[PDB]
Amino acid sequence: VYKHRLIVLFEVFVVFILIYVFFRSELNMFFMPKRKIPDPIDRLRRANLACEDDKLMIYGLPWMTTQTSALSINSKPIVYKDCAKLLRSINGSQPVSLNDVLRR
Amino acid sequence: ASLLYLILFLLFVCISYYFTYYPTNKLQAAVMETDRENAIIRQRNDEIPTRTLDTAIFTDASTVASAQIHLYYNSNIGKIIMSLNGKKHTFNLYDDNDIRTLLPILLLSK
Amino acid sequence: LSNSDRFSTVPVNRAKVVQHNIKHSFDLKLHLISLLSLLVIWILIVAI
Amino acid sequence: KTSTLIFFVIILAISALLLWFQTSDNPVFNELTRYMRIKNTVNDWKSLTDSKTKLESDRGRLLAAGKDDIFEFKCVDFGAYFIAMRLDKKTYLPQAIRRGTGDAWMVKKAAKVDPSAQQFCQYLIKHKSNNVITCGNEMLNELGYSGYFMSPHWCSDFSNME
Amino acid sequence: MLVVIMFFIAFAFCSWLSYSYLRPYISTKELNKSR
Amino acid sequence: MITLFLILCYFILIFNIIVPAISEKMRRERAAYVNYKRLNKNFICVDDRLFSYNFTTSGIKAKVAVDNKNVPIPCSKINEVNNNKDVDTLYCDKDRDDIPGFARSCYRAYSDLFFTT
Repeated sequence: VYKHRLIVLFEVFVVFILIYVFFRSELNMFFMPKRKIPDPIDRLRRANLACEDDKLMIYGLPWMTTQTSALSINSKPIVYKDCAKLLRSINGSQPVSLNDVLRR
Repeated sequence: ASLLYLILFLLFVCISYYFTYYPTNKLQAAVMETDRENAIIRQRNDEIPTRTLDTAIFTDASTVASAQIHLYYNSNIGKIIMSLNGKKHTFNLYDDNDIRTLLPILLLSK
Repeated sequence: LSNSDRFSTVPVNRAKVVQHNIKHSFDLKLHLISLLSLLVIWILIVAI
Repeated sequence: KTSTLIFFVIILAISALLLWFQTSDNPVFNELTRYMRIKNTVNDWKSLTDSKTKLESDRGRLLAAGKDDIFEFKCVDFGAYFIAMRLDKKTYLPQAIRRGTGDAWMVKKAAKVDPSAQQFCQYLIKHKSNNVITCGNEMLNELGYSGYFMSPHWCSDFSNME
Repeated sequence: MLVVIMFFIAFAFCSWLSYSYLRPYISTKELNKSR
Repeated sequence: MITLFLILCYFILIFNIIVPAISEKMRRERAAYVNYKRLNKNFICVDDRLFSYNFTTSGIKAKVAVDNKNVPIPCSKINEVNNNKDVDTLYCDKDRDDIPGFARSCYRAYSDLFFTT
C-alpha cells in the first residue's frame, strides 16, 4: 500500500515546512558548510620589500598592477643610498615578506 | 525500500536530538556560532604581536632611526594601531597610503 | 539584629550552593524514558 | 495485522494526550518542565560566562591603547561608592582592590561629595593593594559569578561607561 | 484505509490543539493589534 | 509495519517536540525583544554597525542601517540615525554578499541582544 509511504512523506514535508518557517537561521548556520572569514592581512601575506636604485620598493601586492614606491611616517618616498645594505643587515640575503615576520 | 526507511528514521533521530539538546532559539544559537568564529578571530588577532618590536623607522626621506614600537590589530575596522614614543598612530589595511606607510616599519623589524 | 545569626560573616558562594542543590536532586531520566518508549513502540508495531 | 492497527491508534491517542498535557496550563507539566529548564540554565551559566569574558577581554584589549594610567589603580566614583580599579596587566579585564575574601572594596558614600571616602580609597591604593579581584573567570572561580549579567556591578558598569 | 482516516482524525485534532495553543505566539498581528 | 512506525515517530516529532519548541523559542525571543525595547532605543552599535531588532511571526529579526548606496553607516553618527527613522533598513535574513562579513555582524548582533537581555 503506497498510501502509507505517501503519508510518511507528507509527514517529513510538514517537518521541513515547520523547520523552514521558524528554525530557518538556526539550521542554516548549524547544519551547513560556511565560507572562511576573509583576512585583510591574508592578502598582504605576500607583500615583501626590495630596493630599486636608492629607493625602498614594495612587491607582491596583487591589486598593485603597476609597482608603487613605499612611504615613510611623513607620507614621503623613502630614499636611502644603503637600501641594499639595510636589507642585507636586517632581512639577510634572502627576500623577506610579511608572512615570516608575522610568524615570528 | 529498506534504505529509504533507514534514512528517514535517522533523519528523525538527528532532528529530535537537535531539538532536545541544542539551542532552538536564534539568540543562543547565534551565541554559540559567535563563540566559535570569535575563537578563530581572536586567534587571528593574537597572531599579530603585541609586545615590543625593534624596527628602523624613517622619520624623513633620507633619515632613519632604530626604535621600539607596539602593535595591536583591530578587526572591527580591519586596521592596525601602533605605539611609538607614547604616541598612537592608525593604519588602515584598505587605504593605499596607510598600507604604503605601514609596510616599511613592519618589514624592517628584526 | 533580630536575625543577625541568619547572615554570614564570611562570604557565601551561592553558585556552589545551587550546584550542590542540582547535583543532589531527583534525576528525571528522560533519556532512559525516551529510549524505553521508542523500544516499546517499535516492538508493538514492527516486531509484533 | 489488526493488533498492529490497534497499537497504532492507541499510541496516536497517547501522543495526542501528551500534546494536550503540554499545551494546557497543567501545573504538573509546568513543574516538570521548570525543573528541567532550571537545570539546563544553571548548566549553561559557565559557557555564557566564558563567552562574555572572552568578548570583554577583547574589548579591554581594544580600549587599552596609549593610556598607561589605565593600568594603575584609580579611585572611580559610582555615585554611591568609590572603587579602586585598573585594567589587568595579563588578561586585560577590570581589576579592583579586594575586600577580604569577598568582592571588590566599596567605600560607601553618604552624599555626592564624600572626601573621606575618596581619601580612604587612596589609602587602600597606597597600602592594601596586594589583594585584588579580577572580573571574568577569576571572580567566577572565587565567588561563583563573573560580575557580568549582574546589575548593578562594577565590571559591567565600568565596561559600558568606558 | 482505516489507518489513514484515523491518522487524519488524530492529526486534525492535534493541529487544532497546536494552533489554539500557538495563537498568542505565531499570530504576531494579533498581539500587536491588542497592544 | 515499519512505515506505520515511521508515521507515528514523525507524528510524535511534530506535535510533541517541534511545537513546544516553537512556543519556547517565541517566548524567549519575545521576552528579549521586550527587554530590548525597554532598554535600548532604536539602533544600537555592534561591530561598528547599526542594528535594530523587530518581532514578527517568525521570531525576532535584526535589520542593519544602510544608506542610499546599501553601505552600513558607522556608529560615529548614531545620534542622527536615531532621529532619521526612515533610513534604509536591510534585513539579516537575506545573504547579501555585497556587504562584507554580513553574517559576522548579524550573528554578533543576535549574541549581543541575548547578552544584554
